[PDB]
Amino acid sequence: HHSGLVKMSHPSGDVEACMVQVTCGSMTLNGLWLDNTVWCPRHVMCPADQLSDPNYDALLISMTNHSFSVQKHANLRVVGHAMQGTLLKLTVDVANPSTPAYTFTTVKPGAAFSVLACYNGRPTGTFTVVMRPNYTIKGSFLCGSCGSVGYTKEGSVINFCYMHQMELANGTHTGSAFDGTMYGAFMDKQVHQVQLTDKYCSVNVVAWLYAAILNGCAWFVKPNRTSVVSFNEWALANQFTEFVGTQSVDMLAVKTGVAIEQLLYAIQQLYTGFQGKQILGSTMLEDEFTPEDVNMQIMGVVM
Amino acid sequence: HHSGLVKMSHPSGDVEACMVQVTCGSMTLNGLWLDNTVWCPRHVMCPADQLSDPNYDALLISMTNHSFSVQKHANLRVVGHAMQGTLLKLTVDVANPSTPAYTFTTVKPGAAFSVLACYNGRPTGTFTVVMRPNYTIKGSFLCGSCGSVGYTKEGSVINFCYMHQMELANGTHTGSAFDGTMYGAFMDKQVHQVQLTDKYCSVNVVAWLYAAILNGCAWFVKPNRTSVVSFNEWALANQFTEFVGTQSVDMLAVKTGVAIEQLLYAIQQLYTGFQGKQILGSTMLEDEFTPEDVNMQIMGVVM
Ligand SMILES: *[C@@H](O)[C@H](C[C@@H]1CCNC1=O)NC(=O)[C@H](CC(C)C)NC(=O)OC[C@H]1C[C@@H]1C1CCC(F)(F)CC1
Ligand SMILES: *[C@@H](O)[C@H](C[C@@H]1CCNC1=O)NC(=O)[C@H](CC(C)C)NC(=O)OC[C@H]1C[C@@H]1C1CCC(F)(F)CC1
Repeated sequence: HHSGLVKMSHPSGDVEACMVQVTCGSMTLNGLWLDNTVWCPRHVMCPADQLSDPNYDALLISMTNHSFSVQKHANLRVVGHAMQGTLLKLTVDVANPSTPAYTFTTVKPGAAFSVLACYNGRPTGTFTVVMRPNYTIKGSFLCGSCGSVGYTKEGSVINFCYMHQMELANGTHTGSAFDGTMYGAFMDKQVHQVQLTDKYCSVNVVAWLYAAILNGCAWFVKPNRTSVVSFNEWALANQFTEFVGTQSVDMLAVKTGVAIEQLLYAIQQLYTGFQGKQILGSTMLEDEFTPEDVNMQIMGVVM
Repeated sequence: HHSGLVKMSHPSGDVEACMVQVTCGSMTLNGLWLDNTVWCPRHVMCPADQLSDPNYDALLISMTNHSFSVQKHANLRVVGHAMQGTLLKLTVDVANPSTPAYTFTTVKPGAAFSVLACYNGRPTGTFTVVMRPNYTIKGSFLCGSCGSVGYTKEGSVINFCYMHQMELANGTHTGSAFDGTMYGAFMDKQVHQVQLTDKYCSVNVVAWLYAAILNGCAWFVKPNRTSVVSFNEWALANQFTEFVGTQSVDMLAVKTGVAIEQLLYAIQQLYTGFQGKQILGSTMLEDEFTPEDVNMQIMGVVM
């Protein structure tokens, strides 16, 4: 009756030890301290009368090293400063003694990551989200949360993928990769911005339907099959992502004995209606769990 | 369109530094190391041929101090051992140098807490759950997760409320308070056990309907009111908890200008059907968010 699925985040201790507070006299937000570097959103340089159309190149030239105040909850003297896209790269006199093994990587639509929400450099909560097909996330962020970071963990290595920047008109959120790009077409300017349509993440729905089978729920499984190619043509007219299978999904097909194409056909039928039935206690398709989530939490398999 | 509500856990770093591995030669599970004490489930003493009907008093007498192996990922020499209800209280030679300020407290149905899931003493994930009215939680726990701990945080103080013990036939979970009692009527014996009916947590549904209003969603609000007394009589015949208002809920009534009794009436009407409409993207009543969750994540208010 219970799927055994929860929104599961990584333990956050490693990342908590990397969070600092950064201020410029106007805004206060959070930075990520690794080795001798502190990363933070560049709109820390903005006075609040210019958040709608800043000239960041000019604001940056106007700063010097002691323009930036970096504190831990210590004071970290800034000895170098630079701008990469929508992030600042501050250089500090002290190497973080608790720097974890880490990489920077970009997360793809449908993938889950863990977020450490911070205010004034103080971590206050953790949660997990999936990158939506329109490069937003359905987060929980208030004023002062910018600089909060998202990350995945492979083994002992932390793969930082997100630095929080802003909220959109519809309540969702977006931010930067650590190459300084914003996800999607977004700009770090407090103005109305076009928003791309969101879509169902077809791979994650398939994962969820497998999770239902692994919990004894399979009324929706019929011998009928939709091929991947046919499903993807259907997908395009129904605001579903195109499906791309993975080894993680294949393992789920092996364990249950149910082929991907059976579940692609089931999504097509379920999209038009659950006929009053429930799947894992839901009457709507669920796309916030990944194949890796289902393999890990139900089957006991990382990879 | 997006509620700004996520399942939000506490940052887990403080508790990660307290987790150890405990073994007796049969089972390996997790313990919680605070000052000179290590807490762990008592069925670490069981050989796997006796998990269905152990004699814990006799197993305990049969143990000595070096029967228990406690390791951190160190070795902590056990110098004392005792049993409190369904937990063991091991005394070790070394005080945990990172013991947080803490209390032990019991969590009540409807209240949310954070869980650190651990295997072999290694923290592997964090998530948050509400204690169901039948004293289970809808967790994510596999073999070797016993000893994983649940906790709330008031200020800097960690209020430990849960040590994981077992899974039930229906996929939900339960465990001990740190006074050694199991929640509800449950026993730490691997046998079939009666399960109490679960119910909607009426206070948390009200919280959720307030969260909808705070996000511009209020079609369900009518001038009609159901008094608390009348709602609670209704509650008893419909598998809802009886409603008990709090200051947290009152603040939500103040902010929105919508009285509790309007929402009690709305639950009664919504219970019988959403008439095809959605609330915060859901066609079912939602009871996994507390008034404190809505105050914190949407309104910015702790208390
Ligand atoms: C961190 O500094 C801060 C986090 C935001 C604040 C509230 N929730 C969050 O996630 N970031 C900002 O305040 C940024 C700063 C810019 C220079 C990038 N701005 C916003 O997030 O603005 C809030 C948008 C929802 C407001 C609004 C924007 C104009 C509009 F389009 F017309 C209507 C929507
Ligand atoms: C930690 O040691 C372990 C965590 C469990 C394992 C799987 N998921 C979890 O949360 N705890 C146990 O294995 C306990 C040990 C007892 C001495 C308390 N036992 C169980 O959790 O048993 C699993 C129950 C689901 C099994 C079953 C029980 C008999 C039944 F009722 F007939 C049918 C249901």
